[PDB]
Amino acid sequence: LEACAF
Amino acid sequence: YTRVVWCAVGPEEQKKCQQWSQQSGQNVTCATASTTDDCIVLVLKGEADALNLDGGYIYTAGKCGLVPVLAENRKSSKHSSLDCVLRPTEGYLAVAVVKKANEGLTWNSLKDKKSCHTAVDRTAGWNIPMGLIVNQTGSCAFDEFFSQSCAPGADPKSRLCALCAGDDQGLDKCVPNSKEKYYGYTGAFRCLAEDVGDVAFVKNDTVWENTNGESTADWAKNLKREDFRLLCLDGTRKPVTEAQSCHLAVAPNHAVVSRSDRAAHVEQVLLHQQALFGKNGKNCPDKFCLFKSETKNLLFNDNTECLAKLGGRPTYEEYLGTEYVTAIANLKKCS
Ligand SMILES: *[C@@H]1O[C@H](CO)[C@@H](O[C@@H]2O[C@H](CO)[C@@H](O)[C@H](O)[C@H]2NC(C)=O)[C@H](O)[C@H]1NC(C)=O
Ligand SMILES: *[C@@H]1O[C@H](CO)[C@@H](O[C@@H]2O[C@H](CO)[C@@H](O)[C@H](O)[C@H]2NC(C)=O)[C@H](O)[C@H]1NC(C)=O
Ligand SMILES: COc1ccc2cc([C@H](C)C(=O)O)ccc2c1
Ligand SMILES: *[C@@H]1O[C@H](CO)[C@@H](O)[C@H](O)[C@H]1NC(C)=O
Ligand SMILES: [Fe+3]
Ligand SMILES: [Zn+2]
Ligand SMILES: [Zn+2]
Repeated sequence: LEACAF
Repeated sequence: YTRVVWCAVGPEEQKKCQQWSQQSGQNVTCATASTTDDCIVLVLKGEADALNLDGGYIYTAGKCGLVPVLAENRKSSKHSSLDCVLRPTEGYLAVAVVKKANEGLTWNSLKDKKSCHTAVDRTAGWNIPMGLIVNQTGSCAFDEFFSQSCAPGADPKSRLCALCAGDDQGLDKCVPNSKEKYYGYTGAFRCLAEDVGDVAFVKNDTVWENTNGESTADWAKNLKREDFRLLCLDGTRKPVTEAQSCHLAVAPNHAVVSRSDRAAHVEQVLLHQQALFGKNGKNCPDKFCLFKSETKNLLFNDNTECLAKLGGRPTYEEYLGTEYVTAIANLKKCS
C-alpha cells in the first residue's frame, strides 16, 4: 500500500 | 497535434490496433507488449501513451502515477436521455459461475475444486474472489485453496496454471494475454463451459454474451443459460437471471489510463476516434469498429457502447473507490 511495483 | 501511441497486449490485440492505426491515418499508432504490466511499463517510459485497463490493473498503474482518462460505458439498464459519453458509469457485477449439473457445489464448498480466472490481478477474476477467500479462510495461502486452476499470469509450473492450455500449439500456457485459450472473461467462461474447471470468476455479462446463441463461436454456440448457476455469498445457488442478488462485488468499469501529462491529449483523440469507429460511429461498420473483435474483447470489451467522460477529475483511488482499493491492498499483503 505505497510504491510503484516497477 | 501529436499521434497517440496505444499499447496492445499480445498479438491479437496488436493486429486490431494495426487496423485501427491504418483506419485513423496514423492518428493512433501501436506499441505492443506481452502482458498488461509490461504495457503499463511502456507507458511509464513514455514509449506508449495509453491503454484500456481492468480495475485491478488500474490499481497497479495508478500506484505508478498513471491516471484514468475515459471509462467504458456499456448499454444502460435504465432510461437515460443523456448521451453515452456523459452518462455516469454503473459498474459491472463480479460473479462465480458453475454448471447447474455440478449439484453439490456452493460458495462454501469451493475448497479443493478446480477454478478458472480471468487473470491474476484482475477484479472479477482474481482480486474480489481471492480477497474474499483469504478473508474467510484467514490464510494467505490462496495458492493452495483450489486443487488446480487456470489463473493467467501465475507461475506456469504451479497449480494455479495447471488448467491453462496455451495457444493453438500449446505454447504460452498461462501467459496473461488472449493467446492463452482460457484468458480473460471469455477464456475463463470457456474453461468452465468445457468442464476444465468447476467454477469461473467472471462477470454477469460474460455468461449472457456467450450463451443462447449470443455467441456463434464454436465452443459457445451450443451453450444454454439454464445449464449454469451463480454462487451467492450466503451459500445458495441462483439462475444467472439473478446476478443483482447473487454477486461477489460490483466492479468499477474498465477504463483508459495514461500519463498525467498526456491525459488531455489522449482524451481528445479518443473522443474523436469513437465518433468515427465507435458504436454508430461514422465509419463503423463500413470500415472499422473499435468496440468489436468477434467476442474476444480485444483493446476494449465488445459490449462497450462508448468511452465516457469521468466526473470529478478523479484520481485512480477515487475512480476505483476506497473500499476496492482497500480490498486490493489487503490481498496484496499476502504476496
Ligand atoms: C447481466 O448481463 C446481461 C448482458 O449484458 C444483461 O442483459 C442485457 O441487458 C441490456 C440492458 O437491459 C439489454 O438491453 C440486453 O438485451 C441484455 N443482453 C442480453 C444478451 O440478454 C443483464 O441485464 C445483466 N444483469 C444484471 C443484473 O445486470
Ligand atoms: C478482507 O478483509 C479486510 C480486513 O477486514 C477488509 O479491509 C477492510 O475493509 C473495510 C471496508 O472497506 C474498511 O473499513 C477497513 O478499514 C478495512 N480493513 C483493513 C484492515 O484494511 C477487506 O475489505 C476484505 N476484502 C474483501 C475483498 O472483502
Ligand atoms: C463508494 O465508492 C465508489 C466510488 C466510485 C465508484 C465508481 C463506480 C463505477 C462503476 C466506476 O468507477 O466505473 C462504482 C462504484 C463506486 C464506488
Ligand atoms: C487525424 O487527426 C487530425 C487532427 O485532429 C484530423 O484533422 C483528422 O480528421 C484525423 N483523422 C482520422 C481519420 O482519425
Ligand atoms: Fe474486469
Ligand atoms: Zn451488491
Ligand atoms: Zn477528486
